[PDB]
Amino acid sequence: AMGAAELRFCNQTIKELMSKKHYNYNFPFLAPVDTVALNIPNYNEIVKQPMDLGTIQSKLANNEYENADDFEKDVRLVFKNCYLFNPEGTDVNMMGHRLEAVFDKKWA
Repeated sequence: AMGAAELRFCNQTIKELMSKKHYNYNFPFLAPVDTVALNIPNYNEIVKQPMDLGTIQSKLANNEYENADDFEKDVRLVFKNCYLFNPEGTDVNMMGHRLEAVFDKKWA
């Protein structure tokens, strides 16, 4: 697993993305996609791997990431999956870009 200092930073980062400070645009990403509610039955077979912020937090807590780059890859996957299913200009697409910008600022 990643070193202690990077683990702390990644924990802070995922908590930031999930924070109530961003409640108006992180809600689509906190938990697994509701494929029934969204009428996207083949979602899991289309995306490379499904992912959500809560699962990233749980994977981090179980020491699943070898380094912080691997943590970043899962964050990017959340947003890649967003844009694959939500066209540019739509509400959820824009929320994804806004939350990804929060990540980019923290990660820079």
